[PDB]
Amino acid sequence: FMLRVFILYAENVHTPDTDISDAYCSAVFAGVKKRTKVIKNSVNPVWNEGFEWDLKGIPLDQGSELHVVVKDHETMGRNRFLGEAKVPLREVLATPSLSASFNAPLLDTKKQPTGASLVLQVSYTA
Repeated sequence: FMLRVFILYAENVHTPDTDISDAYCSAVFAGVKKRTKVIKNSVNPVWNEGFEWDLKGIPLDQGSELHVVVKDHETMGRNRFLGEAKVPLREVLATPSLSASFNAPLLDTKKQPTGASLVLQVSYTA
């Protein structure tokens, strides 16, 4: 019935041409974008935020993916894309616990690592 996601933190976050990182996380599922708050001045931002997607009747299948993007609010309306990951929700459907944790490297637009990583927890619950 719902996808529950806990965005805990990111590590080694570095914004190009800035001394300190001002990062927030953008998550999109079921056509719904949710955002964490911005953590000012941090290489290891701890958002510790819970998100709940009403799946509006759509169940997960094995192609389902949660898209997460970390961005700096050096820049606002424009992006300041720092890195992104696609987390495979098939792993959630893989054990009876209907939950999975991810420690996912963030990739650039060339889909190559940024050095930063994002830690999150995902749960499929009624």
